[PDB]
Amino acid sequence: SDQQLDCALDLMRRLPPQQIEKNLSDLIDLVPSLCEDLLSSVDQPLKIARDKVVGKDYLLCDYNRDGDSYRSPWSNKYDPPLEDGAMPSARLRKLEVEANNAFDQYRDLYFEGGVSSVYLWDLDHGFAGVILIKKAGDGSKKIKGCWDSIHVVEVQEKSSGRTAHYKLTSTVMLWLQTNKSGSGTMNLGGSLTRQMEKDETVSDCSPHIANIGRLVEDMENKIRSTLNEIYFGKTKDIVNGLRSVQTFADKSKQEALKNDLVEALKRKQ
Amino acid sequence: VKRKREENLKMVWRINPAHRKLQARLDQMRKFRRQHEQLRAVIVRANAIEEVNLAYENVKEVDGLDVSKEGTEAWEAAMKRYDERIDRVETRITARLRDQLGTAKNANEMF
Amino acid sequence: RVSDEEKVRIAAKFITHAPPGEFNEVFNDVRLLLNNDNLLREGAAHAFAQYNMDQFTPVKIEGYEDQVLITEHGDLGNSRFLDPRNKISFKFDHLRKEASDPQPEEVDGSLKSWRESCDSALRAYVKDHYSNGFCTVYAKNIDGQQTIIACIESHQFQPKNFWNGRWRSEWKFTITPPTAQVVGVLKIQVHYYEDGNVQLVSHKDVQDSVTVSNEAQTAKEFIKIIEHAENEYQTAISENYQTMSDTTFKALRRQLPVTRTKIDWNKILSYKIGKEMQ
Repeated sequence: SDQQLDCALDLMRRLPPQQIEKNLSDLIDLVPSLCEDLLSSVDQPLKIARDKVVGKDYLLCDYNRDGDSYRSPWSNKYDPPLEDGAMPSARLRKLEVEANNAFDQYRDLYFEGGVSSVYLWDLDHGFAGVILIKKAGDGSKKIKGCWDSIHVVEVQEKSSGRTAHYKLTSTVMLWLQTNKSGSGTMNLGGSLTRQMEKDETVSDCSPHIANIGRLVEDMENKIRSTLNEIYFGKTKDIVNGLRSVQTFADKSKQEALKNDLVEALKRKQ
Repeated sequence: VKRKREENLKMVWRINPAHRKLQARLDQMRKFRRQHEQLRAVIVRANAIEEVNLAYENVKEVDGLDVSKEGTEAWEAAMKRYDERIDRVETRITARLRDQLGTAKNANEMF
Repeated sequence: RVSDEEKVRIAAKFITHAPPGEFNEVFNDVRLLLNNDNLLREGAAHAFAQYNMDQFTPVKIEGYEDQVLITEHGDLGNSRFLDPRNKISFKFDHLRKEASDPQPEEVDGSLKSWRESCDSALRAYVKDHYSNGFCTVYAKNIDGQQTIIACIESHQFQPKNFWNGRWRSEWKFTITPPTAQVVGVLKIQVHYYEDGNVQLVSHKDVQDSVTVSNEAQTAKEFIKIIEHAENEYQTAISENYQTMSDTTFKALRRQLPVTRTKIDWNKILSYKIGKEMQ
């Protein structure tokens, strides 16, 4: 159980997540005793959601879901239609519409597609929510993937002195299904996981949503930078290190003379 | 309130009527006539009879349309006066009743 | 009650899809999930066999010490492999390198002499030019055609920083006199997992044809072609990384706004910038 849970963690840590559902099926058909909180630890992909009473696309996640009834922020309704419509602050619901609107604009600014959905609620002093951006590898390019931006906005909204607190949890899945002739059958990708906090004296001109877009974008940039740098160069490091295109019988003597230069440095120091 | 389903609500129910203050003097009248009923049922087994009479007179017929303002304010002191007529009578009965009944001749005399 | 037969395909899928280096440890973890070796070995034996045959699993007999690779051209199926250079038949375990009883077999053996110098020059270049790049050229005279089988493995498995990566490639110089063919397939499987998933998988499979001359000409010819194609595609991969930074990222996640400079969130909060002009 517990040791099996650790095995499943290392499993998922090393399993190819393009088979999350089939790998999860292997996990259930292998250990159904630990079928309790599978997706609590195991990271899930995103799910399409189209409203029908309104007719607008939204997303399917954890907090919008009520048992099996997902909340539609277009109609603020639980699907399958239930009278169990436990909905949060209506004012914040409209503010959420504005937030998701701005973020749909934002995804149309940096992504031009996909769906953004920050499903929030209303806790005691603060609350939390989830940032959801579903944008797979578009058919416009044979290079594909599955962009899933799942983030947790954790607003520890204080009261005295118009201040509040923020905490961002992050993860963005995406593949690199680049199978061009020059790329052969290149495929790479994954997701990261980071966090950050904030203690802002939140005014009215810069709301919580503004902070969200700001630091979230900043985080995304850090992620993108980390990917592009560390992981790409890392892979290339391993490539050129293992399979090199460098003829030896030269580097030894040249570095030997360089060491002689270091000797000369020591001759004066 | 629960079917509204708006947000985290802070409504604290405040329930308090105005007939409570009137009920207070009425409860004093309850206990007054109650213990006075006990008094007229006790005074048989004799000056205490007339004492309870005059006390009940001077305290019941000064009710003043039983308004709780003067009820509490001054009729509470009038009830205290009634307690002193009654309290004194009870103490006297207890003191001499103890000394006499505790000095019975025999068991039959005790009966 | 789940049927444990499903777990056979579960662990088989786990074994086959396991990247090199990340196989025995999590495989034992899969056993911990199963708590049985018999149930595991119901299909894990065949899974071990094929998973090692295709992944170019390093094997090394003490009599030759060429660091041969687990494939099908030495294999017999009875945990007994054969030398692609001196045709010794020898038992060989698979959860470890327990090999014994060398038995030099016999075949047409002409092609063996050809692949001797072919693999000699090839292996010389591969050793003196690739760090962990090491090859093994199997040989088989099937269907009246000699087969030069080049198998290259290259890895560095030190996951202390949660990283692994391995290169494998098989190139066949199908000696079909007069015009032999240059057939071949690559194999890439790199993986990093310190806070982020990295699953690099790629290949290239091509084939050409040219008329047989002798041993040296065809040796340097075939190896030179594969050599340049690999270096060429390695350079292409470097450029693919260059195509990532500019195209791929901005093809999905752009870096700048439409004005390409900043984002005024309060301007999004209000003003209605002119959404009713045109």
